[PDB]
Amino acid sequence: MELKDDDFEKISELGAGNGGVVFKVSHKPSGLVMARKLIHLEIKPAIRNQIIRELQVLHECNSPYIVGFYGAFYSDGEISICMEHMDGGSLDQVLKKAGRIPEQILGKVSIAVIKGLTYLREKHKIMHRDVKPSNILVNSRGEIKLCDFGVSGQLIDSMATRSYMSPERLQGTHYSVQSDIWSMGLSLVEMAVGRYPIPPPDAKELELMFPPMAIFELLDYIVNEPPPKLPSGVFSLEFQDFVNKCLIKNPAERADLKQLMVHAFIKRSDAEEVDFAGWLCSTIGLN
Ligand SMILES: Nc1ncnc2c1ncn2[C@@H]1O[C@H](COP(=O)(O)OP(=O)(O)OP(=O)(O)O)[C@@H](O)[C@H]1O
Ligand SMILES: O=C(NOC[C@H](O)CO)c1ccc(F)c(F)c1Nc1ccc(I)cc1F
Ligand SMILES: [Mg+2]
Repeated sequence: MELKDDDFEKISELGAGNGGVVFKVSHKPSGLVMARKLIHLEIKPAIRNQIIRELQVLHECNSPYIVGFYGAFYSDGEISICMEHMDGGSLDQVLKKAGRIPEQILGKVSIAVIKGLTYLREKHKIMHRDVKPSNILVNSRGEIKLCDFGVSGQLIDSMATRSYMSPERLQGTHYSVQSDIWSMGLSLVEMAVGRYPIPPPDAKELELMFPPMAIFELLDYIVNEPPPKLPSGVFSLEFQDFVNKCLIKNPAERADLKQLMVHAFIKRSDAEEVDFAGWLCSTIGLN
């Protein structure tokens, strides 16, 4: 779509991350309601246009598992990324309201994430690079979609508490789409237990549900300690095994997207009848 600053009317604020703010907006010429992300950057015209050009690939993304893109442009010190408005927000904010997300929901999320990453790899040769609950969006039609993947290397460079980065990435060695699987595994543990799971919950913390760690200490924990795991009574063995295969520290032994698609947890989840829309609407108070 052709998009420019004066096309838009602000409706409300959707949220803010470290270096961006997202607004629900009306696109007057089309009538479309969008989510417009504004990334404030101080960069010269050559860099701005390289970011915008790199983002044009997003017009080619078309999947039920990937948030739709309408367009990108630069205005007043900010790159705008206009995308599909997801009325359920992110799984991060869903997690806050829900406390914990149950296994059968997380099964539908797992399927959507695997298929989204498969689509990005197979059709666009893109790894995601930033899988985490805040980058998985949901809506009241019960859809689950990935956003904020690294289509633009220049946007990544111009922008550079919780870390979702795999051991291999944190140690500065080789990484691939396998590092996204790690991020998914960790995201799933977080949502399953209701807390970012590094360091592991002990005895009395698991009891209640069923000092914080500095960034350098956290990173060295991820690289050197055994991977997080689900508690073993409350979740099915298939779910525990699924998460375990995602969180293998050696990326060559960690399951890949093709193996996950065929995992027992995934086969079972795919056959289950889960009214996700109904669950979502009542947990966050939508219509
Ligand atoms: N397309 C969308 N529809 C609805 N809400 C959205 C959409 N895109 C983003 N949001 C909301 O806007 C908020 C800010 O998003 P943003 O990507 O800037 O930050 P983040 O992913 O939460 O954090 P970080 O900066 O740590 O990566 C998110 O919490 C998300 O809930
Ligand atoms: O927005 C991104 N993530 O970071 C969030 C910041 O922390 C804002 O606070 C981001 C980073 C690199 C890149 F290449 C992109 F295309 C990004 N955005 C992005 C990608 C796909 C869709 I569909 C919609 C989008 F917006
Ligand atoms: Mg985000």
